[PDB]
Amino acid sequence: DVQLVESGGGLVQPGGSRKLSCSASGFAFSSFGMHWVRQAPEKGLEWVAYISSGSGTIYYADTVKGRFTISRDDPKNTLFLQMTSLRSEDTAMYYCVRSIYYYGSSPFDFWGQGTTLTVSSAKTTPPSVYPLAPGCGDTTGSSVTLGCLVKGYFPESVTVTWNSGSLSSSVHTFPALLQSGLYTMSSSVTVPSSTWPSQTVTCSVAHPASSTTVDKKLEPS
Amino acid sequence: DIVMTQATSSVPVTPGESVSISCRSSKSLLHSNGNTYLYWFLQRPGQSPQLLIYRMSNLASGVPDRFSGSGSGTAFTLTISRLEAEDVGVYYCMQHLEYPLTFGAGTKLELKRADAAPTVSIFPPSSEQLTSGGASVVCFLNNFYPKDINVKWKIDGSERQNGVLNSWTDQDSKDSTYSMSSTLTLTKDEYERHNSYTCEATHKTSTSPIVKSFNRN
Repeated sequence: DVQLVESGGGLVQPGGSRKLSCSASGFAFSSFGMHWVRQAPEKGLEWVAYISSGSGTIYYADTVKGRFTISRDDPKNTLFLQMTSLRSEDTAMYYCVRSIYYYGSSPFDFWGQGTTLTVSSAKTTPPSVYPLAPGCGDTTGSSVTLGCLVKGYFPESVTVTWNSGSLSSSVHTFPALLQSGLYTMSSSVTVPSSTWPSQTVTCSVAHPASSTTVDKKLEPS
Repeated sequence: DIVMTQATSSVPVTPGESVSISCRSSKSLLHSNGNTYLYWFLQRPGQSPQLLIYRMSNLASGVPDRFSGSGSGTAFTLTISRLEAEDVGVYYCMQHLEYPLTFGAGTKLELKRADAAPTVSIFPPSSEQLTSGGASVVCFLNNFYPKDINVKWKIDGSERQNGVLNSWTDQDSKDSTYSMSSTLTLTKDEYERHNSYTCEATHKTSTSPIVKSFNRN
């Protein structure tokens, strides 16, 4: 099958350099022109650069020209985006896109999975995890909603699971927002009130960037 | 550069109905050679963009015939005859007439369903957080439709606007509802100076808001 696999993303300082790679397989890579297209967090698609089949033509977007260099290793089936003098605005997921140009061809017909580049001097920070349990005087309905507040972490890469994944149908993951320069998210789970606190409900918060995992067992008030 | 303009959101429509997403360009994409260099992509939630239409009207390989592309020099339409649940996502137009290649901002397509009131739950700050000097009061507004909702916070009955952060989920892939969290963040001193904390959810499903409260005793 056709495959484009991007790599090289990560957390980089403003002003730093980073080379993105796109490994191609399953098609005649040398016959295709290649594009880089990026997508800033919660924004749209933005074209970055183009290198033709044979490397005879190269175009750059005005936002990256003079700082980014596109190149290709056709024997190794790899596309490269060398980035220098990185700015906050370069933060995005970067897609590699194949594009062959002939009479009746279909350009832009395959996009990679993307690699994430985060340009920031913010420090990697593990999250504080706070349980969200009903208050003392809460009225008991048939179902009860619990939660976990995940506060003050960086970069934005947290996973919250309930009872090691055994509770998933009634889970809500709320998107992280920036608060005081760090990220905050929450997760809620709803279970029958006859099962909690009778049985244990635990939220597990994984933050791989800080190599941290926090398990919070929900306790009744 | 050429500017591509799309509507931000599309009127939600139920699976099986038709929908048309429009795009327009600041300059005609009809080339002298007879081709119109307009491309349509779909990005499903959490997925990479995939080609739907190339050169305005040609269907990409593997794309169902319920998709079709049309348009003139400066205005283009992507039409879906019968909406399938997997068609939810963001639709981007792109011009390939000139470099730099430019995209529309994207049209987000979501599913329509019957209105549903939010399930509202309030949570006081955990003792753990209070040991850190902060105090977040959390209010979950779960499984409602449509997405438009309003939350008001009251402290001892008086309305509080500053310090509130709201986070909406995207449309739930299973029941097509929305959920949102509202978090009021106070210092510990400020939180312990007051007793009653309230979040009131105003949704189109009712004239009176759904009110959840706790008294710190």
